[PDB]
Amino acid sequence: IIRRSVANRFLVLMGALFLSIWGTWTIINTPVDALPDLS
Amino acid sequence: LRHAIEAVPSLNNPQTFSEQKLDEALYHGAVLRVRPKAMTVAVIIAGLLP
Amino acid sequence: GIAIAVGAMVDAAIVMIENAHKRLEEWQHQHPDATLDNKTRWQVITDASVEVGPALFISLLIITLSFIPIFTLEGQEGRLFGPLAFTKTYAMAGAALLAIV
Repeated sequence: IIRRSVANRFLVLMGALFLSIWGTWTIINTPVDALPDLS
Repeated sequence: LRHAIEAVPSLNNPQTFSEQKLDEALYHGAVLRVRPKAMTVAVIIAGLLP
Repeated sequence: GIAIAVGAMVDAAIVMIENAHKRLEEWQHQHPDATLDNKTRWQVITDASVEVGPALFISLLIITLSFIPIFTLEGQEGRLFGPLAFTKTYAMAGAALLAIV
């Protein structure tokens, strides 16, 4: 399975280069709070 | 160590009355792995300390 | 949940990294130094990753699944440890998918 991913080694980078840019975006946007509502 | 036991002493078992023989694989199964072993427990506990 | 999973998720990335070093340490003692290219170097990397690879994946895969039961928690206490269980599970399930790909 690992050997398939290394094949298209650019699709994993480009995929990754987005998983980080996009994630970073939705990280700075994620709403803040102190505790999960517990009530 | 289940790996180093199949590979090296597996062939060296037919001899009866020979335990000190096998211990070699066990000792080996504990040397190369420590560098990783320590290093995982190292981080597992390291980053779990803060 | 993330703060807890971090130490766990990096340690399963390194086990491959410290080892490939050793499968590159092997080719050293065996063959000539100062010369190697992609074919042999990426194969020894692929090789380095596959022998001790799945057991690390299963280790991480064993970690995420084992913790799941705290989802079983009820009422108030469950709402608390709910997100702690998700984020942990995602990070492990994250690094796991990361370690392979």
